[PDB]
Amino acid sequence: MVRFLDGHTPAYDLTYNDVFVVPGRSDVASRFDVDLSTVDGSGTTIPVVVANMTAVAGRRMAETVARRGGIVVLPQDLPITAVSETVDFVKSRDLVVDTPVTLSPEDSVSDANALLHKRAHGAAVVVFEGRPIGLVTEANCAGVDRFARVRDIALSDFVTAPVGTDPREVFDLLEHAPIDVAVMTAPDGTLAGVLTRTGAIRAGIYTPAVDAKGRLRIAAAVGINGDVGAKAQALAEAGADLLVIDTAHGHQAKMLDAIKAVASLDLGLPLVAGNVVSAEGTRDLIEAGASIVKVGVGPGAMCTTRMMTGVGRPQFSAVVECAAAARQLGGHVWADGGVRHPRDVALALAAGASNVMIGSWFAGTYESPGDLLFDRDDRPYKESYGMDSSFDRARKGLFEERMSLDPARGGVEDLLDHITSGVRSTCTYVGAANLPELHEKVVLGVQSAAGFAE
Amino acid sequence: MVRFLDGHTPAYDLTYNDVFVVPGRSDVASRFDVDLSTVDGSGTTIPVVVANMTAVAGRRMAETVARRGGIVVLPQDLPITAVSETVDFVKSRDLVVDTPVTLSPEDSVSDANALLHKRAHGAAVVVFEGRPIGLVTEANCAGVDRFARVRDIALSDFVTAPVGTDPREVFDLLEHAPIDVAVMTAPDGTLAGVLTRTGAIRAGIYTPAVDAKGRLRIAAAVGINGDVGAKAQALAEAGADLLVIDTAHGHQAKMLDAIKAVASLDLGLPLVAGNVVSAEGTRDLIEAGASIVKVGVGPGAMCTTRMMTGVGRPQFSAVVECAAAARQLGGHVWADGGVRHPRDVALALAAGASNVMIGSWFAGTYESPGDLLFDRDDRPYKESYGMDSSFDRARKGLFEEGISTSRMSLDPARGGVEDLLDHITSGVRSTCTYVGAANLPELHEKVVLGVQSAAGFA
Amino acid sequence: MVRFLDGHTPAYDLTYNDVFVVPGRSDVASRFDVDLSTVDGSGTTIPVVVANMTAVAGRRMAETVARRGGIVVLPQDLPITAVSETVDFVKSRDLVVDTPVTLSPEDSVSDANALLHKRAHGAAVVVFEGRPIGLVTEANCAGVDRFARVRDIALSDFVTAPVGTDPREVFDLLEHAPIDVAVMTAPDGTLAGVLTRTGAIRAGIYTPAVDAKGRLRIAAAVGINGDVGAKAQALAEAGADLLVIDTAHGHQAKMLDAIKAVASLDLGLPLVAGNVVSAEGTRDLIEAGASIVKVGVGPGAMCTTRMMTGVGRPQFSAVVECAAAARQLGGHVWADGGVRHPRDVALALAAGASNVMIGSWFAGTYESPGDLLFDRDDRPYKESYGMDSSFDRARKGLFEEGISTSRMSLDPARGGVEDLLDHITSGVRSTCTYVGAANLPELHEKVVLGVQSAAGFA
Amino acid sequence: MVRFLDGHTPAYDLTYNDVFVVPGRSDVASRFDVDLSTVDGSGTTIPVVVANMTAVAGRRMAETVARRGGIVVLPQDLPITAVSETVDFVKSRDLVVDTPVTLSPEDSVSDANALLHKRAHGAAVVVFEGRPIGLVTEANCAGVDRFARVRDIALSDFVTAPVGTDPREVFDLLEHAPIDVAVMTAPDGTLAGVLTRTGAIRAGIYTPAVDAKGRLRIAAAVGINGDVGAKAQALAEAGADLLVIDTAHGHQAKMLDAIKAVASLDLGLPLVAGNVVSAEGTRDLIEAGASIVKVGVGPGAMCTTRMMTGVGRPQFSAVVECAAAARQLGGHVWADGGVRHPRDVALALAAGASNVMIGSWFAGTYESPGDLLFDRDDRPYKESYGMDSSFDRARKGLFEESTSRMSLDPARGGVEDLLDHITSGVRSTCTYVGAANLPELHEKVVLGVQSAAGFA
Repeated sequence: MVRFLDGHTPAYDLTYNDVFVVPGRSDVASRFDVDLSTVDGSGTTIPVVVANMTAVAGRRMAETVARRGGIVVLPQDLPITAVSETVDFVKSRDLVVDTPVTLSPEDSVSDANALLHKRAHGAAVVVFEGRPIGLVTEANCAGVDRFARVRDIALSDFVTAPVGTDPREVFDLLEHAPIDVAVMTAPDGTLAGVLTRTGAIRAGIYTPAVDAKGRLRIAAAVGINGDVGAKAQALAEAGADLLVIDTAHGHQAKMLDAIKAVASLDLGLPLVAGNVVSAEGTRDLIEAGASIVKVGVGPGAMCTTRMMTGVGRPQFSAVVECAAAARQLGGHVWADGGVRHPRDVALALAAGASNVMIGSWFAGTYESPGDLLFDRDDRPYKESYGMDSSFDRARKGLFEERMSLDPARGGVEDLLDHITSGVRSTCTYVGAANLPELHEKVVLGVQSAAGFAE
Repeated sequence: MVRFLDGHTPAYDLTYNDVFVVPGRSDVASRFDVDLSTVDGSGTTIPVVVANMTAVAGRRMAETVARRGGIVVLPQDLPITAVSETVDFVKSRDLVVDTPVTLSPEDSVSDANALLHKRAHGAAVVVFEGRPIGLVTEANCAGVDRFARVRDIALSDFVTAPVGTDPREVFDLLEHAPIDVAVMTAPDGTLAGVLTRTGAIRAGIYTPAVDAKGRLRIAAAVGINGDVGAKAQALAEAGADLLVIDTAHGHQAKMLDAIKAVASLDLGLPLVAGNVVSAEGTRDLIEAGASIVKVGVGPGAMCTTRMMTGVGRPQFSAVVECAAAARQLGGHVWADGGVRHPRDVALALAAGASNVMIGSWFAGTYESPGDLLFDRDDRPYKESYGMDSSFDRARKGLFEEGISTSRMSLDPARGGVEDLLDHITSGVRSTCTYVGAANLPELHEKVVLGVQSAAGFA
Repeated sequence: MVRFLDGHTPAYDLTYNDVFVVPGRSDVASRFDVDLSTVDGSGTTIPVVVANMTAVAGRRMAETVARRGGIVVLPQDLPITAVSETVDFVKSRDLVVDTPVTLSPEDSVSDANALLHKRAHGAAVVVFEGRPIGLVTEANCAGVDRFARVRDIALSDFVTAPVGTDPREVFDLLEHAPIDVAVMTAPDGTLAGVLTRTGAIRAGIYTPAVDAKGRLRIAAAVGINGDVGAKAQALAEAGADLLVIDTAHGHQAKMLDAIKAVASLDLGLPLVAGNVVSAEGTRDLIEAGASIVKVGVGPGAMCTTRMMTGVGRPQFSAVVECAAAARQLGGHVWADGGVRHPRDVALALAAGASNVMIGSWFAGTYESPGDLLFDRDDRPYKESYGMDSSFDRARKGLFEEGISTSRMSLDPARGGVEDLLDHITSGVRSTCTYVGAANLPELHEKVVLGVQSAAGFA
Repeated sequence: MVRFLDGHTPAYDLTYNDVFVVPGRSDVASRFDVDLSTVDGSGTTIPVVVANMTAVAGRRMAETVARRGGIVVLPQDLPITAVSETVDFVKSRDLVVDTPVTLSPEDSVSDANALLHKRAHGAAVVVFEGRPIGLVTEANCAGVDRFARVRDIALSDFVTAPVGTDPREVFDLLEHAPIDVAVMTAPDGTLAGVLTRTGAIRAGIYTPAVDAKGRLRIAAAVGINGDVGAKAQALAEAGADLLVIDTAHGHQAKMLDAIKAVASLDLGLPLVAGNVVSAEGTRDLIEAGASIVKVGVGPGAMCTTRMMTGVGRPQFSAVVECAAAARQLGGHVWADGGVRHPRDVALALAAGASNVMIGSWFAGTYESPGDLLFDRDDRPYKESYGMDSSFDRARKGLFEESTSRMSLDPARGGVEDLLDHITSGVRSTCTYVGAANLPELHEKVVLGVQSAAGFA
């Protein structure tokens, strides 16, 4: 249970704006003494899960996050081929070493210039017969004509070390380097991947998320429509480390049948069920065989679900209630309320959630599926696309209803530094050495609306 | 009664911003499985009533809304002759087939271009001796001089089907057509009306609201001044399906007298009374013979009524209370608190209101009485006019707000009222699937609500 | 006592934004059936008192308001000679007939054009040997040189009737007239004053506030510094109908002594005391001999007093508590919290105040002391000026807020204070019809209130 | 305990926006009759302590505030040499007479024009071999070339009176003077300092804060990192009148050890401890040997600490709780929530705090360490700078959040002007509750709670 200050007993449900964490006595020295590992069987070393939105979760996303301890859920109704290709792709990559943008000398500049923003490295590797011949920057593509081959503008001067080199060392070697990128080579000199000054420090801090075999973890999603038993079967055998059943209203007959369908197959994987804000719904979903319940519906007062239907629940209260009902049944809770700030993640955890799912916040990064554009003011933003009877399509569609990028820190690895830094500080304030202790030792209070006045 | 979460028991009354609906267990598959019919004796198949405001309710409003299942109340103190003409007109139209704008070749272009925005069809039908000779678009009237006859610019190429044709086919016939309008023809080849691709699907979903004789329903309103019995008599005998007695302050002797006056005549029509926010006022009006009580007074905290007198009530609590009082007396409540969002409609129904009266929200549509203008930014808006004894009027006008006529912005993408009704009914339908209700009574029985603070709006 | 809805019992004090009035059953036909008269011994026929601020209360203010039923308090520490001149000026004017701006033909245009906006009539009367020779409008001062004599531009065509003429006829005679002013003539043909079409209806509605002799009422203020008893005596013998002892903090030893000082003289006048928000202060002030207690301190959350000291009380709760303490001791309460809306006056009366003091709101009118200027956008505004050892003067000025004189915006449509009074009494009149009261005592007795949350303001 | 109106018992904790002070019966004539002295052993005659921020607290600051009765805490990890030089500098100055900007005839104009805004006097004193030869105004630096010697533009016409002259007289002499500055001369004619028309009135009002030796008081801060005993000893021996141990999270093991370390040395100075919002934390710090407890954490709802971690407490409710625990143990509480308004100081005192620490509010003043710049609109603002292991700088800095600037009020730009604004309000608060002093303010105060609707 979560403690509230004596006397604080609202006649209303609480949002993240309604509450505050009171610091207690703390024996925790520094943030680095905090274990952010999750016990929910997701195998994540940080309480961060990326949403099954098409705009957020691509190949590059799943890779980058898992390396740093998180996990990414792949969108439902995605072609099974594309899925299996992505799983094998990610599960095959290096734990400490990233995957740079590769360029053949035959490619154009417009290809080179557009591919540079697809990773946070700030440089592209030109590859010949599987060996690095040099690097490409935005500075190099500046004045060059769009259709010129990249062989002309390539800068062949860069730093190199063998794969498996001690990261502490790799940072010192990159110190005076004009480019922040270090190209990592296999024993035979072929390209392993790259590493940066900060990207090196990450390995020292973030523990990667791996499966039984030591491959980076990844997850995928499925709707309640069509054959649920079939899709879950296909997705599981494609190497998925976790499954997610997702729908708008998670407490409904079709969902309960769907969980039963997947539970019967006994795939031996953690199973996550759709969205509910109530304890009743949390029990009904776990009883149908879900291991983990994801919670949010209409969490914001002015959000589109709420303004349309009047339906929803304040997120703090919703997570607090559902997480408690889950612990009784020996299960866990995911917070699916949209999170734009680190305190959203910290509070979600303090309320008893084991993990927090992050949405379109992450669409504003290099690693998201969309292409990077620029507005009239030349500010960066990423843009993507959300794409059987002709008459029915119009009939169903009758009732049926980009994000800015931070120029300073544009990589998702930076957003995670921001998130984990805050959550680590939260733990030091309450005196917890980890997420289970956070839920135990946390003390909260209620504040009024008056504090938000100006 | 409506349930609230355990422990939520506020020291204040609640507005629509204070509450939220909590999803329960639901066996309802999709929105299409929900029955939006109302039991209050209004006969609407969707919980929407259009207000008796002069700006919103016209012939074109009454026709269009009733076809999709709502109903429109005509303004009070409207000329009795003018009423009957509107009544006979609406009752005479087609259930599945709309009414396009008609044009004789003798008419000017400036007339045709001003008539085009009076309906959502995007096309006008040119009629000769009661037969279609072609269509007119805004594209045709673009460069032609204002005073040219429309015979010159007419495009005689269009789509046609006999009246009574199965709508599913009609959608297919319009599939690749450059114009979204299909002209429907009578047995003798005369013009029945039109249908559009989207307009076809509506008939598939929305059930029209009809009377005993199978004619579209329409309603009218009456003031408490003068002879209420006579006005009510006349309107009733003019073909009105429902009556509305309307005044600012619904709880007062003159209103109770007005209702009895209408009730004694026993016109056998549903009777609705003026406006009240309390259980006492709701009982008093039903005892006077009102069938249905309309509720809102000064609903908004910053609205003109509240800022003027300090008087009003938060609408959710008002609806809850008044609706519970009506059920005991075996009667119903219409929510007249202004609705700008679907969730306003959803919550009113969840609070126990049988039907929801929709206000100036519908003034921003093609089908409303006003002419469509354009501002300095070339954004569309509709504008109408709110137009007495011997200079005594000046004495009375001194305390009167003296508010001149106003205009409302129009949504360019979806500018027809039928689009707004898609928006409204969609949300209400999702509300029901969220609570697990298959219909409006079930929404009221099974709904669970909770209270949130103001901090969530920060 | 004030009734609240069952269950509304907040853990906090209330502002006017916290509450709403619930309409009850009402037998009151129209607004005109409401008696706005006050029982506190002020003698006002409307619940409005104009503040003793230098920007607001001048000769023209005192005249215009008293005519329409209010009373104006003259600033404290005003020279006693100047006071007596103003009192005699006001008590000497006509009850039904206003006082026009007067012009001698010798006067310049710059004087004439600047004098025109000092009254709401929109025209000035040109006087020769005490007889009207014509009128001057703003249209007349347009092209004429600033220094030309006004004899050149005068329009000698206007409407005239004898003083004492029935107002109803005067409106009919002015019906088609190009100028809204009718010149009233004495028996000897000399100028008595003027009247307008609207100014005529006011007399039909507003009951003037008069003393025993039938003279318009007026009041004055006095500070707590120096000799209080002496200052009060002077003011009383100068013809002041009411006295006001005024200070920032009304609850302190020095304020109690001042009241004892004025009460001991037994001048037989209603006595008003400075400002407190508490029951305790309201007793102490009445016990010290105050007839009426004025209440507000730091009403606004963000106002300068609140932001400087952290001190104050939410006005609704302050008036309710203080009015309760006043009644028990057989006295009345003035609401001194700043009012920008009709509802502020209404909610104040409902809370139990006998009269409501209106502040700088009225400074934005023609009839206020300031000169009328215009900004870069040519929008009208009024501006006024707030004008012992220098070492101590510098010493006292050190902690002083040191706020220079301020100006207020003017509503172009209705700019005369009489128009603000129409706005206010209209709202207060409607509040009464909603609650079912025929008058202010009944308002306080029969009113029902409720509490609302902050969420409604989102 | 503090009284709240009957019926006010919120289900939530309160910020300053939540509460109001109710006026009681008052025997207090005028504001001047109110005694703002503090009993906490700080030795301040006004309840104002300047925060230990690098942007706020300089030499000039420590001097100006102590003279008017407050005290300034010097930043931690400041070089011990610089500290003693600053301490010896401040403790050496004059009680009634300020320290003007001094100029040698050899200094350039670009130096003089930049040196003029470092003090609020509006004039610089040109000094020759320790004697005044004249003054420099902004009007003098207008047309002169930046590199021309200042000997050329000097105005030798000014007002002079002996040091020790009665301030009222000094005010009259300055009455018709074109310059508001009066140069005060020592017995030998050398420059003692200056005094202005308003600065004179201040001496009549504000009582200076001094130590046993009659020297202006000053304080310093220390972190919990490294050797705490060592730093504290040196700072004490450097002439520091009061010590403050400061950290983000005040309730933790490392802090308790740090306080015990400084308490064991028995330096006989008032001791202040880092930041906590709870009664438990207030006791644990006092029990560890802290004399005074500083309280605030994440006081604002939208402030970075709260938006980052979700941690904090509404300040009013926090101070009330902590001060209650401190009074029981015979100790005191400082209000460390950042204050932008006089009402913040008054209410903090109403809550039982003996002193109120003022933050970056005072960085926007002439006397703060930064240089005074001007923006595109030519509006004044002050700007300063917040400047071991090579691998750790990258590792530790990963989780770490640059120097900031504050706008300056053109009307009132000196901190003494801010002190007039602040003490004016706090004084009225006391006259409103009827208290003649801060102990009486806490005793006699009545409060109430308001809703958010009032801010609409």
